[PDB]
Amino acid sequence: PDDRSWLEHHVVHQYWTARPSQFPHSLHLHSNLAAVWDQHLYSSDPLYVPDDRVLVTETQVIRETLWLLSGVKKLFIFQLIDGKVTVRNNIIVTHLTHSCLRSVLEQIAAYGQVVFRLQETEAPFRTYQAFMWALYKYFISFKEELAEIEKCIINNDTTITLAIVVDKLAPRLSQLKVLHKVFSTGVAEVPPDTRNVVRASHLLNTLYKAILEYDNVGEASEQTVSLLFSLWVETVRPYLQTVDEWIVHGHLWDGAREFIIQRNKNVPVNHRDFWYATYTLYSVRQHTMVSFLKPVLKQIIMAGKSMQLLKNLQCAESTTCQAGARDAERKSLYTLFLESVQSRLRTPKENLMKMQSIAESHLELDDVHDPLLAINFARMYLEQSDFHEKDVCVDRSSESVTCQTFELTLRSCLYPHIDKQYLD
Amino acid sequence: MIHELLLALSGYPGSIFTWNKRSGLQVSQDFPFLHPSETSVLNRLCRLGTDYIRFTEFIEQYTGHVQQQDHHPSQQGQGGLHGIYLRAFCTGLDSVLQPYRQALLDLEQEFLGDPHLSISHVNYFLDQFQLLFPSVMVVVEQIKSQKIHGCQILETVYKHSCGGLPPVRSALEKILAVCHGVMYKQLSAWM
Amino acid sequence: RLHQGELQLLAGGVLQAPQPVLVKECELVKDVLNVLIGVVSATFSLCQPAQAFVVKRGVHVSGASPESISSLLSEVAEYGTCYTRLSHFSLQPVLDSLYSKGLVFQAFTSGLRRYLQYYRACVLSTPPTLSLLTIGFLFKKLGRQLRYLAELCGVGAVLPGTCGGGPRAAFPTGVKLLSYLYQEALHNCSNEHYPVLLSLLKTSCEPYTRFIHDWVYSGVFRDAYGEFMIQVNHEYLSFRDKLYWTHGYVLISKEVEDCVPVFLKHIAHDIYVCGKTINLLKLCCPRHYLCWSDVPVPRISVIFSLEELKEIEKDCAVYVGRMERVARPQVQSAADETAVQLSELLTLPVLMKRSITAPLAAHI
Amino acid sequence: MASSSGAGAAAAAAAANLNAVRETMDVLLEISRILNTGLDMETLSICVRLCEQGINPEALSSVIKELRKATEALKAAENMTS
Amino acid sequence: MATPDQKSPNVLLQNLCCRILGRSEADVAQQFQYAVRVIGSNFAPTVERDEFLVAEKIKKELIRQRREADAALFSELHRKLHSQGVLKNKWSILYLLLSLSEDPRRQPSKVSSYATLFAQ
Repeated sequence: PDDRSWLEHHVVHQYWTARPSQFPHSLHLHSNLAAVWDQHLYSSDPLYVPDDRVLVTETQVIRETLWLLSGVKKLFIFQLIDGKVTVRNNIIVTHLTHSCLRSVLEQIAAYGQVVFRLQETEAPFRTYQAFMWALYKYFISFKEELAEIEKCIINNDTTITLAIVVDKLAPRLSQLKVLHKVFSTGVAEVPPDTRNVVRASHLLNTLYKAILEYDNVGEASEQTVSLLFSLWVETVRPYLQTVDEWIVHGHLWDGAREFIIQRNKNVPVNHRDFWYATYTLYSVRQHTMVSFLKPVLKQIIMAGKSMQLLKNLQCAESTTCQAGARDAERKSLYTLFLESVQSRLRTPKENLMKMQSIAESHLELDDVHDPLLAINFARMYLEQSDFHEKDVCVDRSSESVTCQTFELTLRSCLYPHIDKQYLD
Repeated sequence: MIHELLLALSGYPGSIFTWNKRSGLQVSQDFPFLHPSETSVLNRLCRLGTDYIRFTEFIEQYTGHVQQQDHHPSQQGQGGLHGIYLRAFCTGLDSVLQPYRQALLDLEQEFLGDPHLSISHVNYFLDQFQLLFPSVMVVVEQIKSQKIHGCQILETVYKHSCGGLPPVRSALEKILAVCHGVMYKQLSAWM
Repeated sequence: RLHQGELQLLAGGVLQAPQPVLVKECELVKDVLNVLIGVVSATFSLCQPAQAFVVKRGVHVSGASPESISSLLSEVAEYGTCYTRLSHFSLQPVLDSLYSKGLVFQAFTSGLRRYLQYYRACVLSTPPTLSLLTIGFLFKKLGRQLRYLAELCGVGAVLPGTCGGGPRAAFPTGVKLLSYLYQEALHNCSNEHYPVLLSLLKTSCEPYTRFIHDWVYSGVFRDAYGEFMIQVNHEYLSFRDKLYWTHGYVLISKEVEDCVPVFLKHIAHDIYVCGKTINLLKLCCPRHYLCWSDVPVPRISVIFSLEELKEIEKDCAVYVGRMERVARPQVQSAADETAVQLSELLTLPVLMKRSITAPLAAHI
Repeated sequence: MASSSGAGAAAAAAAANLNAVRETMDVLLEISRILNTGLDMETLSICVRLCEQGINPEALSSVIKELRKATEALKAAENMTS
Repeated sequence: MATPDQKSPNVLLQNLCCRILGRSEADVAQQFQYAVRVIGSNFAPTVERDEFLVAEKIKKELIRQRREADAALFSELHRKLHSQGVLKNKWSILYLLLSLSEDPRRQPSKVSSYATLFAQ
C-alpha cells in the first residue's frame, strides 16, 4: 500500500472519495477567499455553527462539470435526485463563496438536468428512431468539443478557469438550451396516450414551427437553424421513405400506422370503393395533416392512390418497368431531397495479384501456389490485414441571405421532384 | 488499464472487468482509486463490452464448432442453430465486428501514442459502436429466441432491416446480401 | 498490483496467486510468432502429448492485468497448439510400405503439406511490429478455420489420450475419402474453408483419378490399399470362358457407397463395366484392332476452371475422334481467378459431376 | 509427454477458485455498500481478513466506532492544516 | 505450502488503523494501544450465531428503517453468500455487517470537537 499510496498521492488526490483529501493552497487573500470568508463568517455571527464543507479543486470541479456535461450519471458533487441534478450541499472551493459557487453550479446543474432528461431516450418507433439518431449526432458533436476541453485540462499546461470553460461552452450552451426547448415542445409536450400517428404529427408540426421560428431569427440562430434543419431532414427520412415506398411500389408499408393515410385492408382493388376506400387518411381529427407535406399532401395522396391502383390493377407486364433506373437506383425521397438541397445550396483480381506477390515474397520458388488455397489464404490473412475499409450540410450560415425560406427551400428542393414523379 | 480495458473488450476479462456467463462483462467492484462518475463511465463501457462478448459467444456457439456430418442435416436446425443461412448469419456478424475490431485497433494505436488519454476519448470514439451493437444484439437475440430457421430467418432480418439506425440498416443489408447470396446459390442449383 | 494485493488480503492467503512476472511486449510478439510456428517460448511451454503451448503462470504485461493478459495468451496458445498439432497430424510424411492410408490419403496429406507451407509463409509474412491484439485479430479467422478443418479431418489438435472423445475414425480413403470430402464441402459450403476443401479434394482424388484412368483404359487395378471398387483376381484372368469376365475383375458391389466415390456413383457402374470389358478384350483378343490400337486414351481429370473445363472438353472430343480413326487450373496458380470461377458459379457436387463424368462418359 | 497437460488444468482450477473468491468478495462489498458500512476496498479487505481470524463482532464494532471518531478528528485537523 | 504471511492480528489491526486514519503506523501508536486494549477486553457473545437468523434480523432492521428493498437485497445477498461457502464464519461476518450498518435517514450527529479531548 505504501507504493500505491505514493502513487495515489501523486496520481491526483482521493478527494473524489469520501475520505477528506486536505490539499495545500495559498493563504493569499485572493487565493484563500474561501478561508477568509469562513474566517469573516466565524468572526461576524456568534450563532454561526461551521458546517462541514468539502474543499474541491477548481480543476477538479471543472473536470466533474465536464463529466456531468458529458452525460455521466452518479456524480459526487452533482447528485441526481428524482431525475434532477442536485449539488451536494457540503462542497466548497477555495476561490468561490459557497453561495456563488452554488449559484453557478445550479445553472450548470439546470443544463445538466435538461441533458439528463434528453439523455434517457429509447427509440421505439421509426420517427422516434430518427429523433434519437439526430440527438445522437448532436451529442457526438458536443462530446467532441467536450473531449477537446478535457484533453486541454489533462495537459495542465495552461490555466483554465471555470469562467473560461463556461465561455467556451456558451455557444454550445445556447444551442443546448434551444434544443431543450424544442425537444420539450416536440416530445415532452406530447401526451403519453397519444397514438403513434398523433405523436408523430405533433412532433412534425412542432419541428415545422420551430424551423419557422429559427429561420425568422436570422444569422444569430445559424448554428441552431442548421441543427433544426438536420433534425427535420432526419425526421423526414423515414417519412419520405414511406412516401417513396407507397409511390413506387403502390404499397403503403406502415408497421406503426404513423402515416396520415391508412390503407383499409377491407377494400380490394376490384371493390367499387377501391379508388375511394382502399387508402384512408387518418382524418378522424383534422390535426392529422402533415404540415411540411400539407402543401403537397393532396398531390401525394392522389399519386399514392394512382400507384396503388397501377400496382393493384392487374397490369399486363408493362414495359414501363424499364430495367433501367431501378427504384433502388432511384434516389430516395430522402436521398433525392438531400441531393437537391445540397446542390441548390452548394452545400455539402487485385486481391489475387496481392496474394501472388505475397506468396512470391514469402513462398519458396518451387511450391506451386494452389489458387483455391491461395484465395483462401488471401482472404484469411492478406484480405484480413488490408481491411482498412474504414452528409447533407444543411447549415444556412454560409448563404443565409441566399438560403430560401425553410418552406421555400422545401418547395424548391423536395416538392418539385415529388411533383415530377407524381406526374410521371 | 486502457490496454486491459480493450482486452476485456477483446474478450480477455480481468480483475476489474469480470466476464460472467450470466451477467456478461461487468465492473467487478467499486475501487477506491476511481470517482463514482468514473465508475459509471466504466460501467457503461462494460455494458458495451458485455454486448460484444455476448456477440462473440453467440458466434462461437453457432459457428465455432465444426459441422458434424450427422447424416440428417434437417434435424440440426431444431435444437442448435443450423443451416447454411445460420453460417451466413455468423459470418455477417463477424464481418460487422471486423470494423469494430479495426476501430479498437485504432484506439489501441492512439493510446500507445498518448498515455495521458482518458476514458472520455474512448467513449467518444466508441459511441458509434455503442449504438450499433445493441440493436444487432437485439436482432440476434430475437432470432435465437424465436428459433428462426432457414430462409424464414431472412424474413426476420428484413423485419429487422426496417430499423431506424442507419448503420444498423446498412449492416443488416450486408448480412441480408450474404444470406441472399447463399439462397441464390441454392436457387441456382435447383434451377 | 494494488487490486491483486487487496484480493489476496480478502482471500486470506489461501489463493496463492501466481506472482505476476512483468515481461516486455517486445518479446511477447516473439513468443506469439513462435506459437504461430508451434514453438514453445519462455512464457509458453509445449505440452508434448497435446503438442500445445502452456502459458507460464504469473505472466504480467505492462498496461494490462496479468490475468487478462494470461487469458489472451491462453487463447493464443490454443491457436498455436492447433497449428502445431495439425502440422504433426499432417506431418505423416512418407508413403512407406507401412502406409495403409492409400494414395488418395497420401495425396491429401501432400495437399495439406502445401496448405501448411502457405500457412508458414503467412506466419513469416507477419511483421514483428504488429500489436498483440492486432495479431490476434488478424490470425483469429485463420486459426478458427484451421481448428474447423482439423476437427473436420479428425486430425483435431486435442491430444488423443486426454480428450475423452471417442475413437477418431481413420481418415477416409478412396471412395470413403471422396464421400467425406463431398459431405464436408456440403457442410462447409458457407465457410472460408470451402475453396481449400475443394482443392484438397481434387488433390486427393488425383491419385484416385489416375487409378480410374488406368482401370478404364488398361483394366489395370492400381489400388494398393484396396480403396478401389474393382479387384483383379488373377486366377480367373487366365480363364478363357465366362468365368474370366465374371471373376477376373470384380467390382466391389456390396459396399458400392464405400467402394465407389459418392460423386462417381452415377457413373461407377458404367466405369466398372467398361474396365471389365477392356480387361476381357485384352485377355481374350489382345491383337484386335479395337484392342491393339496405339491411340492415346483421353485423360480423365477433375477440372474446376470453366475455361479449362471447356478446353478439356474440346481436347477430349479431338482425342476421341483421333482414337476412333486410329482404331478404324482449379487450384494451381495464385493471381489466376478463372480457375475458381466455376467453383463460385457451380456447386461442388455439380462442378465435380461436370468435370469428372464428361471425360468418363467419353472414354466409356 | 502426458504430464505437461495436467499442470495447465490444475492452474485453471486454482484460477477458477480464486475468481470465485473474488466474486464472493465483490458480493460482500456490494452488501456492505447496501448496508452503508462505510468501508473502502482496502478497509473492506482488511475487515474481511480480520473477520476470517475470529474477531468478536461486538468488540470489533466498538473498536470501529472509536477508530472512526479518532479518524474524524485527525481528518478535521488535516483539513484545517491544509 | 507457505500460507501467505498473514501478519498476526496485532499487525493486521495496526495496518487497519493506519488505513482508516490515513496515517503511517508510527502515527497511530496511541490508537494501536487503544485497539489492543479493546481487543483484549472480553466481548459478550453475539446475539445471533445463525446465518439465516442474522439475515432475517438484518431484513427486519432494514424494514424498520423503511428500507424494504434493501431488506430484500440483503436477504438475497445473504442467500448467495451462504451458497458460495467461501466464508468460514458466516454468522460472525453477518454480525459484523449488522453492527456496521448505518441508517441513512438519521442526520449525522456531528461529533462535537470536544471528543478530541479524550483522544489524547
